[PDB]
Amino acid sequence: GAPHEERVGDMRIVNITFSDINSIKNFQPFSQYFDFTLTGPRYNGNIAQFAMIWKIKNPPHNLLGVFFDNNTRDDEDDKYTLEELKQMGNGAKNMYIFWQYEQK
Amino acid sequence: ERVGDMRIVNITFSDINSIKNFQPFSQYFDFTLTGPRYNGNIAQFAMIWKIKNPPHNLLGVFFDNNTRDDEDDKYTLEELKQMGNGAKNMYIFWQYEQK
Amino acid sequence: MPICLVDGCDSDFSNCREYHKRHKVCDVHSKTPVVTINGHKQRFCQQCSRFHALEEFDEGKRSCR
Amino acid sequence: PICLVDGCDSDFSNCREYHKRHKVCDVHSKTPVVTINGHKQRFCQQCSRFHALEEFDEGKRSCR
Ligand SMILES: [Zn+2]
Ligand SMILES: [Zn+2]
Ligand SMILES: [Zn+2]
Ligand SMILES: [Zn+2]
Repeated sequence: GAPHEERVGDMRIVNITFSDINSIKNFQPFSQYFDFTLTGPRYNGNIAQFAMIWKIKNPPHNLLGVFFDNNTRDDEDDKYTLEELKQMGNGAKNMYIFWQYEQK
Repeated sequence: ERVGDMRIVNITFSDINSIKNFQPFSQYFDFTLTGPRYNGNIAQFAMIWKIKNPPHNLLGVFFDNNTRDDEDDKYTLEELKQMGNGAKNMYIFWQYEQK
Repeated sequence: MPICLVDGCDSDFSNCREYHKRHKVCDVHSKTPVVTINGHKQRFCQQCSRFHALEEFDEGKRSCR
Repeated sequence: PICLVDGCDSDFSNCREYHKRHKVCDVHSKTPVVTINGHKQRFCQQCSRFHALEEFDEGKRSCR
């Protein structure tokens, strides 16, 4: 990982930025976990194709999704915020957070 | 995160080709150059000055305003954080990795 | 082909995602502690995204031991 | 392509697209006094253009 990257316990937090959601469709090896038919950013409760389906609560407007690279966690819509999810790696060594770029 | 009135913005990308769809950054990059570069000014293709001893996966540095000393292999990334010279944002571009 | 393997489940997959279609279980039965497939008691393991017999799970666990 | 400076003996072999696009070679982009068509100029760092030498104060890389 990079010098500035946040860690929670032994889990690295990786914030990756895209021009928009359609760029992620070409991003292997992560595109296989997204579900591009869904509205609103999702996180995965487990590891499987299309597993990023659980609605993140009160998400930042440019957040596009969250992928934990291992282990399981409670799997519910509109229950966990992004900051709370950072505490729920439950053994994942990397938490990938996907963002839409915005100027300010 | 901040040096004076300048915000340090680390941005991580899926790959270098992705930067081409990023504006305003794409007009300042020169994708034919080897090794990460910083700009001494604001102009097309202005990111040309070789950063010294760059860290793994650093792709470049873009200062969003003003001018600074402009030399190859003279300033490390940490030194450049002190060289905003009035820029409000220093953008630091990184290649993501799986650790 | 959206299908749920659970005996008698006539789910329309209205509330289900591609995840559920790919793994042959509707949203309800992916979390039910006990389901029946062809007369056999199973549970849809969260870790594996597969059905297992109940004896592969410890007391009240979403995933096999 | 070429450098606007009088009699410039530079190939753009060792120059970047930035230099080529702004018609100045790497050396003359920082030279404090150059001549174009016989007139004293300096390549402004801020503007990335030549200006008359009179538009600069002493050693400044950029115009006033
Ligand atoms: Zn069912
Ligand atoms: Zn299992
Ligand atoms: Zn020249
Ligand atoms: Zn000027």
